[PDB]
Formats: sequence, structure tokens, C-alpha cells
Amino acid sequence: FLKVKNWETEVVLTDTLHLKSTLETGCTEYICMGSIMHPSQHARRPEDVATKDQLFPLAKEFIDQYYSSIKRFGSKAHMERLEEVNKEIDTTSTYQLKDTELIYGAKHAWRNASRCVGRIQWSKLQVFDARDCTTAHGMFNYICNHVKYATNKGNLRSAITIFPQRTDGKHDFRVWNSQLIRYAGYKQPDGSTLGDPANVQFTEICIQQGWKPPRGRFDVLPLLLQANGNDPELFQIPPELVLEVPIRHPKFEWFKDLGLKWYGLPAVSNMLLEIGGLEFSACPFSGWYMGTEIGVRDYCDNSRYNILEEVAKKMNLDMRKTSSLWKDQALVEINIAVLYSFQSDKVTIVDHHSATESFIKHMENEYRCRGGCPADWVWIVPPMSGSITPVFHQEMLNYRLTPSFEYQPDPWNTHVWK
Amino acid sequence: RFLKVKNWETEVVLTDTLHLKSTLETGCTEYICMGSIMHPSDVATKDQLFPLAKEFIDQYYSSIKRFGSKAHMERLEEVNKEIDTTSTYQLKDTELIYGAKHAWRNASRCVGRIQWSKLQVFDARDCTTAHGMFNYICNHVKYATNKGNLRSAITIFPQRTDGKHDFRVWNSQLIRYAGYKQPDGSTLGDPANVQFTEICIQQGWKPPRGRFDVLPLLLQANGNDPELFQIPPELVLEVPIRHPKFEWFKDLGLKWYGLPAVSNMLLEIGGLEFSACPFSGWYMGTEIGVRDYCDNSRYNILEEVAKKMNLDMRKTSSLWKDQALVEINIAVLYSFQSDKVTIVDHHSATESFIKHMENEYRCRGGCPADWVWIVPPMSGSITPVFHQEMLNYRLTPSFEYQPDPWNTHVWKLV
Ligand code: HEM
Ligand code: HEM
Ligand SMILES: CNCc1cncc(-c2cc(C)cc(N)n2)c1
Ligand SMILES: CNCc1cncc(-c2cc(C)cc(N)n2)c1
Ligand SMILES: C[C@H](O)[C@H](O)[C@H]1CNc2nc(N)[nH]c(=O)c2N1
Ligand SMILES: C[C@H](O)[C@H](O)[C@H]1CNc2nc(N)[nH]c(=O)c2N1
Ligand SMILES: [Zn+2]
Repeated sequence: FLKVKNWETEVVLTDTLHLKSTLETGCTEYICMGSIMHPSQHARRPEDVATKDQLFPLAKEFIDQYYSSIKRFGSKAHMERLEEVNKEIDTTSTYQLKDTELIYGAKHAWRNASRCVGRIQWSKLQVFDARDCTTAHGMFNYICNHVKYATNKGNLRSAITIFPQRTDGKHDFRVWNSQLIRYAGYKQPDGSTLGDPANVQFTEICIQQGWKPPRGRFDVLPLLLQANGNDPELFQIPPELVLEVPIRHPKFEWFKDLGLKWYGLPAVSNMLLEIGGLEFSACPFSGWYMGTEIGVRDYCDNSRYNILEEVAKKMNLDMRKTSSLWKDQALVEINIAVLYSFQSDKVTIVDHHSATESFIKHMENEYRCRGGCPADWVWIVPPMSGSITPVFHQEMLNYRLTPSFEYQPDPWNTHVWK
Repeated sequence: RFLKVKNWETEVVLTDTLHLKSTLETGCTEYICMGSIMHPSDVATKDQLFPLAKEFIDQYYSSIKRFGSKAHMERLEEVNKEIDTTSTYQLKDTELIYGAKHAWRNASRCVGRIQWSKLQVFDARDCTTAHGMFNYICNHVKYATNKGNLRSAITIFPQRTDGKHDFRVWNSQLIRYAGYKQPDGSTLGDPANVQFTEICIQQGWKPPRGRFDVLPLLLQANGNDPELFQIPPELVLEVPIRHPKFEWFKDLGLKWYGLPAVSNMLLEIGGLEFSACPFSGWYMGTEIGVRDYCDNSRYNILEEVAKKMNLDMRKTSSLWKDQALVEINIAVLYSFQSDKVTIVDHHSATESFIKHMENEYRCRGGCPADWVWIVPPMSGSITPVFHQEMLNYRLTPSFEYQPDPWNTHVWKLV
């Protein structure tokens, strides 16, 4: 029984949910790893096809949790499902989720995502079951439908598309893209980078796979889709599906001349969805942006588009010394522009003040009904204006509940080509 | 064993071996991280004190390349005799200085630790009365302030004995502004110091009842009732806050003091507890301009500044708070620099901490660091520390929090 305190409101919450955590955080009583990006390699089953005594306990735990969730623990259907999962594992070394279980699992993986400030929405998730998919062409179809549904002409809707779970580890479904929609990055002859430097390696793989790069600053990358462990295949997302927002400023009419844009749909496609010991290595999910993700990280990280210098110049700021806070001043204007632009174009976006306030409300809801809410302060606090958002002053407990979204190796590090 | 930390901006990877030398708890478990908890997770017996003391003496003599020396062994013998006969022991001056510097070096929440080895240590262990504490603190303030060219300093009062004779500075900082709750529910001055202001008034302080009243010192010697002292105003350097572009900013009437001097922590050195150990450095601008000025629970000036900026405050997505916050922090840095009062902006400070951290990994095997505290409260990811993975663990000597003295002091007069 742990208490968390909000140091602004003095609200104290009492956490009991953490008693159900399964995986190591990476911390010990002697060392905290809370700012380590990937602190733990503690997985719930070994790398590939578990034996029965390895997979069934995880399956039983999830089925138990699901039937508990619907007030049916020990019910006829609960005991049959256990027997059913038992026979499936006995005869196939794995088992297949029911549609209801898949949906429950996906929503709870989002609900359990301690790094996500958006989880007040967790039960409003549209789940696309793509477990019947067999080819990269089918994956492209599924992803196109996801993008179209989720974009919804700018009125974004949260969605996840779940491709067939891992079997032996050599037949993985993978979206090689880190997000469904991202811009290419190009190594320049002189040594600078054009476009998004984060995606230089992936872009080079696409180029080497036969993609014809237009070699601009905002080239939407093709999809690089791997089905059933085969070599990945390139697909161009129909551009009418890729909603983009030109970035302009409500006051600085020169801002539009910077030629900046961003896409409207944040769609993570490189993570692993773990449910009942089953691993869904291709499970692209999307919601809608918090403005700072684009305005602070995508635009202003030194290793990303790195636009602070360009914006500050146009603003006529004293960039000679750090103490003029010219980076801070330009940072704010950039984020004003990003929000103003999405809002002007009626593309769903949330500012970090509203998003963090919702997350506090979500925490209170979760403590009241669930007895806790795992939360990673290091990720929840926005990357600008931290302490003027409420989450900065909110103590959080971080712990790992299942089902979950997990990181996984980039496929080009593990894929043996054909 | 080794642990690697990565910087995700530079891809520099550093290897921590120093964490193996911790034996104090972080508060986390193997299954729960308490890294964002402010305060996670009665005097030492003879048995408890012996190994704490040995560990410190061992590390002191290792630091000076005299481990195993005759002086090392005689010092351990001598420390053991004092603990055996007196239930405590006395640090040598060299050990006190070393211990104070390393408590700073070990302060995982402190971004300014590149300066750790240039600490002026004032040994006040001969002090016996609150008047003597006031004298020591005045000298500390004067030395540290240095007419605006601030110098890091700590003054160390007698260690805890039986826990019934503690020396304590009741102030949370040596220099802080009073807060007064008004009958209408508003607060004049600093709302964070309302409770301590009330204690001062109760003890006889006659308050000016203004917005920036420097608080009196409330000083406790030898476990006696604390006593009030007015810091001589000529020793309190203050900076009126103005803005390089907004002429109206000075009309806000803002000022701050130049000397950040924490006075409510406990210094632990080799099992010894120095419950009064005020220390001071210089400010990072955001401490004042973001937290002191713009916390909703503090001076909370965002609204007023945004109004004078004619910002649209009807919607949060105008980012009017963010825009006002930057200008306030510009004003803070401009004002201190104009008055030649030492101050460091969060970009320079975090950059220096990264260099410090890397140096520490190189020469010491690591640098315990609390990312939640190291990352500045504004513009987080445009400072390098945001992208720096850090390991947090507790090394000793250390600065520790301790309960506020008014919650444990049992009063004596009448
Ligand atoms: C609906 C609006 C949503 C908002 C505003 C939101 C906000 C955020 C933000 C700002 C981050 C940090 C991303 C980064 O710093 O790189 C994040 C991370 C995350 N989100 Fe959400 N999110 C939303 C929806 C979703 C959905 C639908 C899912 C899954 C079904 C999800 C799962 C996650 C996970 C697993 C992470 C951390 C993993 C990672 O990206 O490294 N989120 N979210
Ligand atoms: C020399 C310039 C220094 C700078 C720029 C600096 C910077 C900072 C900052 C910005 C914080 C966070 C304060 C807060 O958010 O409340 C902090 C905390 C801390 N500093 Fe430093 N500091 C300096 C000197 C020192 C010195 C001389 C000591 C001790 C001898 C020290 C020990 C600590 C400790 C123990 C903490 C965490 C305790 C606490 O306040 O909660 N620092 N420092
Ligand atoms: C490693 N972080 C990956 C990443 C990068 N960009 C954006 C997001 C993201 C994802 C989702 C579902 C919503 C949102 N608002 N944002 C995640
Ligand atoms: C809980 N933290 C207390 C506090 C409050 N204000 C300022 C500081 C501080 C202290 C020191 C030595 C240096 C600095 N640059 N800042 C510490
Ligand atoms: C090292 C540090 O943990 C790393 O830079 C983290 C910090 N907090 C973050 N927070 C969010 N939301 N997203 C991130 O990518 C990061 N990066
Ligand atoms: C809840 C959270 O841990 C708390 O608000 C912390 C966050 N980080 C901080 N960081 C610094 N430097 N100073 C602080 O007071 C805090 N407060
Ligand atoms: Zn931890």
C-alpha cells in the first residue's frame, strides 16, 4: 500500500493495484532506473515457442483476469475457456484469443501503458482484428483501412490493428516503420541531413529496397511490411489517406514561409502487444497528437528537424548567448503555431495543459475504481513548461501490468533475408 | 557488474560501477519505481556507528591515496576508541571538509555539482548558543554573497548527540520571504512560508506585512527553544526584477534575493548527523522564474504578467502561460546579470552538468543523478539532461531531509 501525493493540491492517493505487477521495473531498493529508456529485459516467456508449462500459466492468468473483469470468475464459460486454451496449447503450442478477449487485451494494454498521457480515452479504442492476414499486401489493406478510419477527415479516432501473433519467431508479422506515417531522412553529400534524421537508416533501407525518394524535407515514407516472416515489401500509402497540416502562426505571417508541415495521425507501429503470453509483433495503434510531440520533440530536438535556429532568426532574437532564452522563446512560438494550425484545419490535437489536466483526472478515476494507475513521470511530464502543468507536481508510481505494449528489436537487426 | 546509461541525443554510452558502493535505499523495489516520489522509503547505537565510521574513514583515506597506511590504521583505532568510550566520535577538520564536499558531490538532485570541489566549509562545531549560530550564519552569508560574486559555502554546526540537543536552523532557507494569509483568503508574500512566518510572529517577530519581507532567522542550539535574529539588511543582497524589452515589467514590483541557502537538511558523514548545516550556491534562473514566481502555490504571477503582455488568456492552447513563463525567466536572468549577481541559466547549467556527469563516470565510475530533479521545470527537452539516461542511488556522505523542527521540538519556556 503506497501513497502518492500531489504537491499542488495535497491530494493523496493510495495505490494497491501495484500488487498485481508482473515484470521487473529495472529498479532495486539500491538503484532507481526510472530515466532508463529500456531498463528491463524481463519478458514473460522465452524468446520463441514456449513449452506448455511456460505458456499456459500466462494464458490462465489472462483468461482469469478477463473473466474476473466481467464478473464471471469460475463460471462455466471461464472453466471451459481454460480447458479450451489447455487443449490448444497441447495441440498447437499456442492458443487463439476470442474476439472479446482480444479487445479487452488491447484496451488494457493501453490502459496499462504507464508512459501514455492519453489514457483517459483507453476504453474508447477501435480494435481491428487482422489475425486472418497472410501477406504484406493484406497488411497494407488493413493498414490503409486503419489510417482512413482513424483519420476520419481530421476528427481522429483511436484505433489498433492486430496482425497474427508470433508463432515460432521466424514467421513474425512486422511493420518495419516505427510509425505508419513518418518523413524520410536523407544523408547529404556535404554531411548535413535532409528531412527527419531519425529515419535516415529506415529511409536508406527503403531506398535500397527500390523506393524512389523524392528527396525533400517532408517525404512520407512508404510502408515496409513483413508478413509471416518473409522479406518485407514496399507500399506507398495513398496520399489522400495521409492527412497533413501546413504549419502557420496566428501572428507571425512569415512562419508559413518556413515551409513546415506535419502529419495528423500519430500511429506507432514498432511495438509488441503482449496478451496472455501471446506476442502480437505487428499491432499498429494510433490516437491523436499532443502538440508538444510535434512542436517540441519532432521539430526542436537537435537530432530531429532542429528548427529552433531557423525560427529564432526570423524572430530577430539575440542568439549569441543561452541566457537570452532565445531557444525557449522560439520553442513557445513553434508550439503556438502547431496547435493553431491543427485547430485551424480541424485536425484533432490536444495542448499539453489540457492533456496533463485530463491525465490527473484519469489518475483520480483509476485510483478510485482500480486502486492505482501505473505512471512514468519521466514520460508523462511534457518536454516544455513542465512545472506549469499539473503532472509535474503529481507523484506517480511506475509498475508493469499485463496486458502491455512492449518494445522490440528493429526487424532489420534480426531478419535473415531471402 | 556494470550498468550502462545512454544519451539518446549524442548516443554517448557511459558505464556505471559506482552504484555498487551504495547501501542506502532509493525507495524503489524490483517491481515498483518510486522515482517521482519526493520523500520515499532515535540515534545510532555503538554497534550501528562502528561500520558507518569505518566505511567513511576507509573512503577518506582511499581518496587521499593513504588506504592501509599507518595514519589510516591509527585513525580507525582512534575512531573506534571514541565510539567505544563516548558512543560517538569527532571528525578531523580534513574529514569534515571532505565529507561536506562529498555530500554535495553525492547529491543526486543537484544540477550544480560540477562545482562540488570548490566548497568553502565553515566549521561551526564549537558553537554552543543561538547567538553563536547567528554570528556563524552572518559570516557565511557575507562570505558567500561576496558583493554578488557568489561563492559556495557550508557552515556545519555541532553534530547530533542524543537527539535531544539538536542544533537546527528552523528556516528552510537562510534568506526567504515571509508569507501572510489574509482574512479574505488571499496570501501576501510567499505562500510557501506562511506556516514558518506564523511561528516567527508567535515567537515575537514584528512583521512588516509586505510582499518581500526577509524572514528572521529562527535558530536552535543544543536542543533549546529557538531564538529570533534579524539578518543585517546590508548582508541580504537582492535583485529588483526588470525586463530587457518590457519597460512595464519593473512595475510588477518583483525582486528576489541573490543567495540560495538551504538550511533545513541534515548532513550525514560517517554515521554522524549534522542537523544544522546551511549551505549555499548560486541560483539557476528557473528556480526563481519558474518555480518561485510561477508555481500556483507560490507567487503565482503568470496571470499578471500575461495580462500586461496582452495575451489571449481565454484558452490554454494559446500557450499564454508558456509565453509569459519565458519572459519572466528572461527578466530574472537579465536582472541578475545586470546587477552582476551570479546566476546560471538552465541551458548553461544542464550543459555543465552533462560535462560533470561524464567526468564523474570517467574518474569515479559514475554520478548518481535524479532525472526528475535534474531536468529543469521549463523547456525540458531542449536541455541536454532531458536526453541523458541517469542512475539514481544513494552514496554517503549525504544531505538528507529531516522533519521540520516545529513538528518534533518539545518546548521549554513557561
Ligand atoms: C488518444 C490520444 C492519445 C494521446 C494524446 C497520447 C499521448 C501520448 C504521448 C504524448 C506519448 C509519448 C510519446 C513520445 O514521447 O514519444 C504516448 C506514449 C504512448 N502511448 Fe499514448 N496517446 C494517445 C493514444 C494512445 C493509444 C490509442 C495507444 C494504444 C492503444 C497508446 C499507447 C501508448 C504507448 C504504449 C506509449 C508509450 C510507448 C512509446 O510510444 O514509446 N496511446 N502517448
Ligand atoms: C553552486 C551552484 C549551485 C547550483 C547552480 C545548484 C543547483 C541546484 C538546483 C537548481 C537544485 C534544485 C532545487 C529545487 O528545485 O528545489 C539543487 C538542489 C540541491 N543542491 Fe545544488 N546547486 C548549487 C550548489 C549547491 C551546494 C553548494 C550544495 C551543498 C553543499 C548543493 C546541494 C544541493 C542539494 C542537497 C540539493 C537537493 C536538496 C533539495 O534542495 O531538495 N547545491 N541544486
Ligand atoms: C517512442 N515514442 C513513439 C511515439 C512517437 N511519436 C508519437 C507517439 C504517439 C503515439 C500515439 C498512439 C499517440 C500520440 N499522441 N503519440 C509515439
Ligand atoms: C527543496 N529544494 C530547496 C531549494 C530551494 N531553492 C533553492 C535551492 C538551491 C540551493 C542551492 C544550494 C543552490 C541552488 N541553485 N538552489 C534549494
Ligand atoms: C533519457 C530519458 O529517459 C529520455 O530522454 C526520455 C525522457 N522523457 C521522455 N518523455 C517522453 N514523453 N518521450 C520521450 O521520448 C522521452 N525521452
Ligand atoms: C512530484 C514530483 O516528484 C515533484 O513535483 C518534483 C518534480 N521535480 C522537481 N525537480 C526539482 N528540481 N525541484 C522540485 O521541487 C521538483 N519537484
Ligand atoms: Zn525507480
